[PDB]
Amino acid sequence: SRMERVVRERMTTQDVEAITPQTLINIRPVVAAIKEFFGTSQLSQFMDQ
Amino acid sequence: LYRRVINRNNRLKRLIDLGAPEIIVNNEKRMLQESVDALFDNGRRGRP
Amino acid sequence: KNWYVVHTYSGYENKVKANLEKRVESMGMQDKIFRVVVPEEEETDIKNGKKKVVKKKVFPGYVLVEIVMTDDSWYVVRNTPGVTGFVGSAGSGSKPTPLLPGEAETILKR
Amino acid sequence: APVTHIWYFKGVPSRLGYLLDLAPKDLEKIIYFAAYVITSVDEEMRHNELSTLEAEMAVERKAVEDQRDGELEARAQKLEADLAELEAEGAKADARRKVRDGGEREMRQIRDRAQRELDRLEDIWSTFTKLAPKQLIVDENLYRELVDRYGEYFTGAMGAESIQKLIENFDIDAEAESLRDVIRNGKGQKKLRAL
RNA sequence: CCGAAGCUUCGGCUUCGGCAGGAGAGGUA
DNA sequence: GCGCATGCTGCTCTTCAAAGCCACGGCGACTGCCG
DNA sequence: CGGCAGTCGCCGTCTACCTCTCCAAGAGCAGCATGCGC
Repeated sequence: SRMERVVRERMTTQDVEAITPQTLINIRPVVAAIKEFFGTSQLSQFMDQ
Repeated sequence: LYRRVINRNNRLKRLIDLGAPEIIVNNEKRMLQESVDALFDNGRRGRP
Repeated sequence: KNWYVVHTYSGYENKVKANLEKRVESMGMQDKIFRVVVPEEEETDIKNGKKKVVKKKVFPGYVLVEIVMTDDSWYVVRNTPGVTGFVGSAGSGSKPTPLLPGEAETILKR
Repeated sequence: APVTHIWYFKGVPSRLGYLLDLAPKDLEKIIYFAAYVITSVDEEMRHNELSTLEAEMAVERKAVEDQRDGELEARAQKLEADLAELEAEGAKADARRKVRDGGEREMRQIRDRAQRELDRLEDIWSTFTKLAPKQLIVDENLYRELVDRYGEYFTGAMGAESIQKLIENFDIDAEAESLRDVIRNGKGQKKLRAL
């Protein structure tokens, strides 16, 4: 959803005929969410061995 | 919280000693008041 | 038609001006907004002859913007990637207060 | 610029509001730049200028009436002329009935505009006759008008600099004996508020 | 305050070197 | 050979937006609401 | 005016000890550095 908001907001400030799917998409929010869940979270717990 | 207070105070001083319109000065004064309020007690009014 | 004020973050006045001038037409409203003016002046300084003219914005953080008032103009000039709000909102911000003729003229006359 | 300590205004209760006799919402509005307040009012100069101000106000009253009747005479001129020249030559006067309703609503358009102006003047005058200190006033328009026409005699602003003035111009003894007088002979809930 | 090194009259003197806060999860009595 | 213009890298800010998620008891002001 | 009852915010909710992990990142502004042109 964060990436979708970014692409919607940036689709109206660039010039047409130079817009490609690779220039509208930002990966940083998705990787940030993944690495924030698998680290500092209350449900992904240190395993006891 | 000290850095925020100092930054707002410096911006307010420079804008006052420049001949700014009343709306902008009022906005800066409101923002300085909020910063000091957050310094003394954070979360009492509004959001933390 | 009045002159209003907008509040950007810090250093993003010229990027808010650019994005707004682009979204004037790209979006679809060429008769609502009219003129965007980022107040600017000069600064006397030289380095043994070579000049610099520091970009001392006479109002760091604000961008006056001539605009009419509807319910789609507010939307476009409030979601621009950079603006923070409509400085002037004195009371639930239900109708931003416009800049006063005099002050607007003496700011533009610089 | 002066600021206000949070402990003495956002508490339970509000000690600043108890000292100044102001509701906490009113204090929050004044402090955070959302409404005005009247610090002082020179009543001697609002006494030895009364009938003179009333005469100038009657001058503007008459001038607004003259404007109204001027353009009412010229609108009825245009009307009368065009309507009597083309009073539905041949057919039924459905065009002159459409412009009958439209001309009656044009007369009542300029009439409600002159009524609106009469109301503006009436309220301006009333407020300038009922202006006591520590009275909150909203709506920038009205304030600006009062400060343009009757600029002097009345002083006030918003922010903590305007609360410093209220605190500075405060008399502890008079209010203290007033509260003791209220507690001495009183009942209901005003006694509880005084306590 | 501690360590290293010099003078040391044995009281000490001099040089250099060196830090320690928050949030979350699980457990024992 | 000298003067013009544009690009490597330290280096220093910057943070209004807005949808999100939803015990229990005691106490005291308060505030719109009904009469 | 005068009562009035819901309501909304703020206060509080045992002690001592052990082990582990994680704690701002993207945007922008100079200070020269060098290639190229006449």
